[PDB]
Amino acid sequence: EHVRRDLDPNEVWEIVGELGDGAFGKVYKAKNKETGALAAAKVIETKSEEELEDYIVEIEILATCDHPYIVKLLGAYYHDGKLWIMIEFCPGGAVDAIMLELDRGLTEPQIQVVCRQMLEALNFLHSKRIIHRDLKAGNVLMTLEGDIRLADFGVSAKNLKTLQPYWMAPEVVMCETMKDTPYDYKADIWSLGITLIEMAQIEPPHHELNPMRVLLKIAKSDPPTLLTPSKWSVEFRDFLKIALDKNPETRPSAAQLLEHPFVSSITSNKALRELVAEAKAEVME
Amino acid sequence: EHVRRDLDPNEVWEIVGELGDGAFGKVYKAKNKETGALAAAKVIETKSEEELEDYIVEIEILATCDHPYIVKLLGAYYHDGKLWIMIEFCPGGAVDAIMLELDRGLTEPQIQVVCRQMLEALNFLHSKRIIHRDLKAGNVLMTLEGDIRLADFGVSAKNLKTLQPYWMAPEVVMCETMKDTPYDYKADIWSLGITLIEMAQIEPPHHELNPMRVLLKIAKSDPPTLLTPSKWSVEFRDFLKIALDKNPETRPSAAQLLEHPFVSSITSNKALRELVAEAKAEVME
Ligand SMILES: COc1cc2c(Nc3cc(Cl)c(OC)c(Cl)c3)c(C#N)cnc2cc1OCCCN1CCN(C)CC1
Ligand SMILES: COc1cc2c(Nc3cc(Cl)c(OC)c(Cl)c3)c(C#N)cnc2cc1OCCCN1CCN(C)CC1
Repeated sequence: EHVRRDLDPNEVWEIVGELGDGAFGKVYKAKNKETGALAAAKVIETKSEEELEDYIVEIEILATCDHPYIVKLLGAYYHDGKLWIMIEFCPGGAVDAIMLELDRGLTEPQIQVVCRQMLEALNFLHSKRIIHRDLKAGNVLMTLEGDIRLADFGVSAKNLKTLQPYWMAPEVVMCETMKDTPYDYKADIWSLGITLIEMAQIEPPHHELNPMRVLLKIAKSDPPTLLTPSKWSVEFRDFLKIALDKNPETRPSAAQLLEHPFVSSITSNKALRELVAEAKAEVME
Repeated sequence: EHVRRDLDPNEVWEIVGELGDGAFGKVYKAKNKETGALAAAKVIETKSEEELEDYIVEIEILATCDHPYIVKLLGAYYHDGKLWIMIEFCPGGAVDAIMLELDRGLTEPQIQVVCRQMLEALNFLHSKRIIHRDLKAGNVLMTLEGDIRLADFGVSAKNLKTLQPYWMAPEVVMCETMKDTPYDYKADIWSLGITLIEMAQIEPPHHELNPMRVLLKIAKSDPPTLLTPSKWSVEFRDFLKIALDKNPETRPSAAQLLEHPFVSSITSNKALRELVAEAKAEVME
């Protein structure tokens, strides 16, 4: 559909180094042999047919998700058993790594730009009926111009690949409705709210617990709130109050949240350009 | 694992006719060339690798589910592209077809034997961690001795084949718990209760509605009850009251239901032997 097999990628791309290692795999730094353009790349060795079929769905998601605030697909290739996925290199890297490099959380004006830009990307995702299912500061990348790029549509590809009655139990009926409209997309909205807390406090709620307890803690605990409400505005506190609704039916869409005072007046990305400048200067220290 | 490829099935089995047609496929009547034993069979033409992989899981479920009240696997074969699945022929056929042949529901003593035998089979299924996910009168078959055989582990095979975190939405957390112990097995208990109503009234609750409305009707309606409570015992009414608990956490297991007065005193299958005799005599009319 979008994977070019007729053209050899080594006749248009050159690997310049390794960006990241671990978990899902190695990420390489690549440059265009013609235009000189930079791309973050994955040269995945097709082990199983299932693993290959999963990455194709990811490429098809990446190819339709042509939006200012979503990572840009600069090409997908398949030659000599190796699958090449070229994505526009995001110089600032991930927001969680910036917080780690600067040893601090994001300021409220910085969170407001992230939030406003994510809400724009999620509204586009809902229009195309794509659920990200993996929002976190680690999947929000930075450009030098102060704009975010929503990354890693892997969990999205898997939950869409696996997707593609009188005696039914109500809990089964319910889980067939959380895997259907108008609930399935509301998950990313809760995740957005957790990502906002994570950017304000560096760590997500319930980080003090081992990951086994977390699932039961999200199920039984009341919606998470900001540790010091005096350190943040009433608008931020009210944004999380409505976005972190445990009931997905009452929880608003990304379109309804764009009307909230916490993001509606944001006309500049200056706060994030200032964040990227501070992180670059911190590297030289 | 259990599919014999080295031996040709046509050197041990002979097809004697067609039992059923439509939906999932054709079911053939077969006889043993050596012992003369009768088997209901499926000679499925392997179209896709996924369809073939799905039926293998079904055969592996059938092979471990060696129990008096579950259909018996008399062999699985694969030769010249055709997959043969041999199951012990259940002479009385399905309970829903018996109700249709006799133009009536099952009597309460007949329901009590079905219930007691299903609760025995489900208790064995829970011990082996297998969820049927498709209980209905159409999947309860009869022998001439008045015993049931729980059939069609197709939906079980699919929901097990497809089966084989701080930012997660609570509804996603919940659906990851309905696809996990101690909730995932409680679904078959609700289904059992619907099957009991279906055997008492010929039709399952909400049959008057088109199948699109049914999912929302199970979600929003109160637990179903028997149409005429004066026609049934207090024990039957109380059995459905506790088994058809919308909350899967409070809903009992098949082990706890075996202690209920509606099934605990059942020591004979006479009522079902009498049902099979009446259906055979009705055919001659
Ligand atoms: C961390 O490596 C980077 C990964 C990036 C990336 N990942 C990615 C993910 C996946 Cl799942 C893919 O496969 C579908 C593909 Cl093909 C690429 C995309 C995307 N998308 C875009 N741009 C990236 C840019 C990066 O480097 C910039 C960090 C510079 N830096 C180094 C340390 N320091 C001193 C300051 C900050
Ligand atoms: C309706 O055909 C029958 C299907 C049966 C059956 N299905 C089945 C399902 C599946 Cl999903 C399979 O594939 C995994 C396989 Cl291989 C077989 C199993 C099983 N299991 C066992 N025994 C059966 C017996 C039957 O015939 C008895 C009905 C006689 N009768 C005819 C009309 N009448 C005048 C009085 C009643």
